[PDB]
Amino acid sequence: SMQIFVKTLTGKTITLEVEPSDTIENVKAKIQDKEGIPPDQQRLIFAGKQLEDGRTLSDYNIQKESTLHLVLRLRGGMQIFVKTLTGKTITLEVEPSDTIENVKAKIQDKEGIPPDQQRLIFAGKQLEDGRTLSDYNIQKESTLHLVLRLRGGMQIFVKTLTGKTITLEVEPSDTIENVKAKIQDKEGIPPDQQRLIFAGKQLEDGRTLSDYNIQKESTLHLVLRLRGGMQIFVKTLTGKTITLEVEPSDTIENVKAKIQDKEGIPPDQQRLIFAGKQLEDGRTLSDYNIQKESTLHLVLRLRGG
Amino acid sequence: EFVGWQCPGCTFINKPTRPGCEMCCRARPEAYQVPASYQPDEEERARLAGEEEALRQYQQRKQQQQEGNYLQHVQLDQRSLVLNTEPAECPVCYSVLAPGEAVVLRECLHTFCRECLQGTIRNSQEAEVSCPFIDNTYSCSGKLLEREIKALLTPEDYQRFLDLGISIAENRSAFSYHCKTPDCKGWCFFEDDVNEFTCPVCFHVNCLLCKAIHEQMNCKEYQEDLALRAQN
Ligand SMILES: [Zn+2]
Ligand SMILES: [Zn+2]
Ligand SMILES: [Zn+2]
Ligand SMILES: [Zn+2]
Ligand SMILES: [Zn+2]
Repeated sequence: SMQIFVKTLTGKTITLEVEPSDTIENVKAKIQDKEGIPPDQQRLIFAGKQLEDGRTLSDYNIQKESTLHLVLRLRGGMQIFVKTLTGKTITLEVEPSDTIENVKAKIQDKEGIPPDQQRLIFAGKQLEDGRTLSDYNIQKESTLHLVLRLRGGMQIFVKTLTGKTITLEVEPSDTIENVKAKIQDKEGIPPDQQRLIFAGKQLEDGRTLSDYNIQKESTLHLVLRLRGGMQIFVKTLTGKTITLEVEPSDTIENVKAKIQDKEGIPPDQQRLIFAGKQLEDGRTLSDYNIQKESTLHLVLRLRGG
Repeated sequence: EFVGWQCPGCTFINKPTRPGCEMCCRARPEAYQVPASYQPDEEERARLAGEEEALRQYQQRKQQQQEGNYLQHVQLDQRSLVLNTEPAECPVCYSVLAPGEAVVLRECLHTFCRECLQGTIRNSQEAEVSCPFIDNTYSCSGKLLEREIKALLTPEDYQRFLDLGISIAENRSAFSYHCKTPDCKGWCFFEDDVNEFTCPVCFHVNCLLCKAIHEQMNCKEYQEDLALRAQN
């Protein structure tokens, strides 16, 4: 008979009296004798590998004063991997019956992350707290993703036309074109049609947050312009109303050419009025903010010859 | 001098590509470097495959958010007025406004009653109606779009709005001439050496020299008749 040592993950050294003819089952039953651990929960590691139950200490060439390493594993448990956006991978021991609630508690125990801040995603779908891993068909060595609720850091808020308020994570160096791209990443709105407004000031891309002195927890307003086919109304003094097809990039010269095609009036005899102003031929419809379903008034110069 | 990484907690030697220890779930120490020499076996290549598919499916999830979110923004161009989705407080009224009973201004994003905006439009002395919002930082310089103004006013008031707009431009030009028929809306711009303006509304011929209508007379006959009828 000989003595060997078993070292636990808690840091305890256990001594056992064993024989070379003892199987790994026998060694696990001795550990159950002393520590009360179920033998089919025990894993014994020697020479850096796991010992199989059917073999003996002699088969693995375990001698006197050899040190075995004990790891506890649920008999019906499995390992899964939760991937963060930071690139860190957490390895959890779970059971197929474990609920998403339990998995969050396991992530808290290991990584100190509160379940408040835990959103788990498997195969593109966010997992609900009452359902189990088997419900989502999460199997051995499956891979899940963990998205944390916040970073703290610096945040700003963007309210939109749909009533949805957006939360963004930026740094004072951030170009407004950058913040427009981060809005584009979360909402899909192309940056060229975004107008970010802080305190009534239109923000221009070149300047950054610190240069507009916009600190954290600010709330901005996102107004959207659009380049696309629109319809405007040109109204004569007689009440005659024609409907035009235009783009915001169209010139006033372009509009007068369209009126000439539809009503035969030459542009040199055309004077267009919008928002109490006469429209200059050089400027565009965007320049006057002439948007959809606007009414332009048409006054003709006096004929003579 | 083994290929794998030994677990500092349980001494199990794990395959290089595994992030956690196969026995005790401990994370692979960050100091360890995976040799490019290592070829993952069937278990590890399967796990890496599932990881790349998890990443693949997560990325297409975020693209569905992007496209799904964007279409709701484009959804709101289907109508002229944008309404409140949450309860709102009118900065002019102080009234509480249930969802769908307040208007969100498109150029400003400030939310108001239909009633106060109606008075703000009817009281605007400028052809461009400002948003009435004022706080201690700024007055808002955004303008109500005519789309929003037409949907906010009765057709009578909307027509009064357009009439004020064209008359604002008319008052601005000193080269304008208005039809002398009472209540007539016709008016024109002075062209050089043109002395008669046939109004397209009343069809009466306005003499631009006398700035009056004397169709049954000439300018001298009208002028002497004018002084004769108006004596002291
Ligand atoms: Zn280990
Ligand atoms: Zn109000
Ligand atoms: Zn405003
Ligand atoms: Zn007239
Ligand atoms: Zn005359």
